[PDB]
Amino acid sequence: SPVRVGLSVDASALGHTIPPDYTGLSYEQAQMANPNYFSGANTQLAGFLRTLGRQGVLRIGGNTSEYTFWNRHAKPTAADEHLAAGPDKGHHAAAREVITPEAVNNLSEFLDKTGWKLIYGLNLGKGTPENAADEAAYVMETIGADRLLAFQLGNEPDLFYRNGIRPASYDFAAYAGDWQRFFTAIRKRVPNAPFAGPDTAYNTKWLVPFADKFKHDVKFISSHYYAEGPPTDPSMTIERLMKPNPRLLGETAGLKQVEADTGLPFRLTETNSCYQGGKQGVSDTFAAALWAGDLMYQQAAAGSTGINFHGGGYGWYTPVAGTPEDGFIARPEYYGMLLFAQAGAGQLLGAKLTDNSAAPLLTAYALRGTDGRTRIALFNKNLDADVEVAISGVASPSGTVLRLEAPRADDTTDVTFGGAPVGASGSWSPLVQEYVPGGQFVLHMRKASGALLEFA
Ligand SMILES: O=C(O)[C@H]1CNC[C@@H](O)[C@@H]1O
Repeated sequence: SPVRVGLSVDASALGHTIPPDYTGLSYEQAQMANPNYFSGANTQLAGFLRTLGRQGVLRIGGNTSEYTFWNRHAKPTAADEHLAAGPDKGHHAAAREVITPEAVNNLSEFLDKTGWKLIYGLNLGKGTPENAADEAAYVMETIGADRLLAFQLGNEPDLFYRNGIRPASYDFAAYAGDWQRFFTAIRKRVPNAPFAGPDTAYNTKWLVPFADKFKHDVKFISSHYYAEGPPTDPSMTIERLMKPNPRLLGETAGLKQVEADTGLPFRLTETNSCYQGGKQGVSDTFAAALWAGDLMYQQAAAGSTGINFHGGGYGWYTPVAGTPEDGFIARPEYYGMLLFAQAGAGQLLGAKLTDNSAAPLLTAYALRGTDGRTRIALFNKNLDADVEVAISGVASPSGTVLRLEAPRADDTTDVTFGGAPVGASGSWSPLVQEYVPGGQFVLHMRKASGALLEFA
């Protein structure tokens, strides 16, 4: 009983070109206490990253970046060698952790195995400028300028107070003075050090003035986004997660204006569904795959340079869960990122939906792939409506579909893409071949499902 909608692809309606390093992940800086985690020996986690993209960015930072201390003198402890640092829950101070040379050496090997680039947090909330300069120098020495994309000087400095790291009076002017002291110290040790900031959610009292003041000193603007609003908000449900988020649209417009004003591109350096490490029954469900895959394309269409989904440990919202000792597994959100991975890079095209007011949470994105083939990514985020999509504007002898599926929107497991789960070490191949019947094509999609179409 599907809602019958039209999708019109326009090869002449050119959007943004998706860069090859758009995808990415974000982790807590505390995880650097364990030299076995980001290590060339961690072949399982490296494989999960390679399946998400041949290029991509690993961001290390988060709330734990204010509680983590580089020590050039130190060696990892026995406890460090088993630490699994999941997303910080933001209720109280994180434990103090130490980063060692060995952990940085191992990170460099992990980046070589994955092919990903690095955004590395430095400790401006509690550390010293001179120790930041020393840490930056060792990271540059060992990771190298080609793989290091940016240092960041503090995570979410607008929330230092709420987290008890600065007094209530801390404001942009105070942070700018700290940023400049750190920047100057680091550039004495590392004259080519690249920076990004301010590593927080778009706002008018921090991110806009940061860009104006530091536009010649950073390579790009770094923003955060959680779909969950303030603690007072109508609480996050799956139903709400599938709906447009007007705050996201406004903050994105704000970042585009900053780019117009300053020349600085923007990257979403930390995002996930719900804050405080996620919400059980929302963040760890198949709805999060639909949400994440759709977000990747929404932000790419808006001109973002990339994204980094926060995670680690066994956090509710982590894309990849696990440890070196116990192994790693793809959680539901991973599968939305995997659909984006399989689509590949290229230039976005016009893809207009009609007759869709009874299926309003269906989204669609059309792509001219770098290999010249047209792809369409569809997210049927309607929880109660199947759709039948009449596709016009594509001329091809053959279309195939890979489906992103689970039996219920709130499933924590049972998620497949292309008729297969992801296996060990990120192993994935499609197991189900489905042609799209065809001028025009007609695609059915179940309620709460996704699809990737590829045309020959
Ligand atoms: O609250 C969250 O879930 C995240 C918010 N941004 C900072 C992260 O350390 C934290 O884990």
